[PDB]
Amino acid sequence: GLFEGDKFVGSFESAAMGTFVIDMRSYETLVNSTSLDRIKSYANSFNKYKYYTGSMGEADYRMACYAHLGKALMDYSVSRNDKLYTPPTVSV
Amino acid sequence: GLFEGDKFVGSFESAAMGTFVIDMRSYETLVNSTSLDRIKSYANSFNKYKYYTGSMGEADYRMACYAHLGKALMDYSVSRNDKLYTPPTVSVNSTL
Repeated sequence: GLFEGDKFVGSFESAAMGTFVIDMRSYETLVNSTSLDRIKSYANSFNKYKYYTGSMGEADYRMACYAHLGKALMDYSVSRNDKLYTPPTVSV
Repeated sequence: GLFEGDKFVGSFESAAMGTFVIDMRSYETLVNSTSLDRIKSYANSFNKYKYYTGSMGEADYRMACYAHLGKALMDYSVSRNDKLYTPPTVSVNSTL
C-alpha cells in the first residue's frame, strides 16, 4: 500500500506505479529515502520515455514509470505545487 | 543476451521479451525446455492480448509478451517459416 493510515509511506518504486499527491510531505518522504540523486537520474531518462514508442524489454515498463515519477518530483521541487501523481498510460 | 556465442539459448521468459529469429534451432530449444504444453497455453491467451483495453499494467504486459511469443512459436510449428520475433509494440503516455 502507498499509505499507512493517513500519511504517505511508499517507496519510490511502489509509488512510481501508484496514485498519490505530490505535496511537501510526500516529497519530503521520497527524497529522504531514495534520495535526490537517484531521483535526478530517473528524471533524466524522461525524454527517453515521455513518448517511449516500440517494444519494451523487461525492464522498460518499470523505467518508464520510474522516469515519469522522477520528473514529477523534480517539477515539484522547482515549483512547489501540490500535484496528483498517476502512472503513465502503457497501451498497445 | 539470448545467446551463448552464436546459438540461441534463452528461456521462454527472457526470450518472450527479447529479439531473436524463430527458426528450427531456437524452436527446438524452446519447445524442449518449456515445453509444448505451456507454450500452447500461453498461445491461447493471445487474442485477449491483441485488442487489450489500453493499459495494461506491468504485469499485464509481461503476459502479453508470453502470449505473443507463444503464438509466434505456434505459427512457426505449423508453417516452418523462419521469422523474427520481437516483443509487442507499446505506447507510453503521461497523465499530468
